[PDB]
Amino acid sequence: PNQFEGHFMKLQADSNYLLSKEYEELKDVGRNQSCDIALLPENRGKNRYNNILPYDATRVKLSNVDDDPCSDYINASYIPGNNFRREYIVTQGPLPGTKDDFWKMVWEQNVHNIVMVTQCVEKGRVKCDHYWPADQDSLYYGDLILQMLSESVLPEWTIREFKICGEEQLDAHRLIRHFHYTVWPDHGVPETTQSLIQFVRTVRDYINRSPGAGPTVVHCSAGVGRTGTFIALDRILQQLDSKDSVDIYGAVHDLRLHRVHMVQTECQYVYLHQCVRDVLRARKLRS
Ligand SMILES: Cn1cc(-c2onc(C(=O)O)c2CO)c2ccccc21
Repeated sequence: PNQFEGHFMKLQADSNYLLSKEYEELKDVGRNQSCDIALLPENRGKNRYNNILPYDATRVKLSNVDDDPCSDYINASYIPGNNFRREYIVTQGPLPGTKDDFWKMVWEQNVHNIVMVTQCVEKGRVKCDHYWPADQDSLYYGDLILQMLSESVLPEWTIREFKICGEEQLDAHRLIRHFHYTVWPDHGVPETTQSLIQFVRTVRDYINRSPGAGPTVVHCSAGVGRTGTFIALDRILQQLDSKDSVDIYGAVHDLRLHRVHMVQTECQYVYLHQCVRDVLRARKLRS
């Protein structure tokens, strides 16, 4: 905290010289791991980006469907957090042909919270399929029934609540909360730190009310840059509140070990430091 201020100032000195060096030191982390399963021909249509594939060692697996050996594949990865080896699932923005798989994963992994930090279309480019219902009428995604119960649209984010259940056991329904941050440009950062800090705190306070829940799903278009920055910020805000020492480098390092390119740009890495500095200054103001 008080140490982070001096540490950040050290990194920013000489036009971010040491910050850049530190970020460049991470470029190769985790990238010698294989992605052979994602490269199977029958999974080719299931990847939004050729260059963004999950590692075999950390990918999320769907239950196998008979007569299809590749029915277990989804472009998604487990990510550790501050308290669980599988605290998050990161994935790509679903395609029309994979959104049934996305909801199957949500159901099978006991997911109660989904975080989306991309718009479906940005600057005229499709980034994600509108994979949730457009109204309150329920519809099936594969063998799963989904129904949107509420939708609150604010200028910076939208929060929705879905009801999910299997067709065989309608009484075993589950509530899912969906947190959609809508003002985060691809490959960039939000216009203020305060905005994403408030969003992250909003999500975390909801996550903490679901202690028995499976991983929290976080996704953007690729499930890399904006997704990685959200998770890193979530982790370090928790560390700061728990009075522990913030470790931004370590959080991003750990992310990279589990999925390629997490926190995609140096500017996103800088933004993470600025968030911590801004929190400390708002708190040090009282002292
Ligand atoms: C093609 N491609 C797309 C991405 C990428 O990373 N994060 C995001 C996001 O959605 O925030 C995206 C989506 O553009 C990417 C990263 C490294 C190398 C290649 C890449």
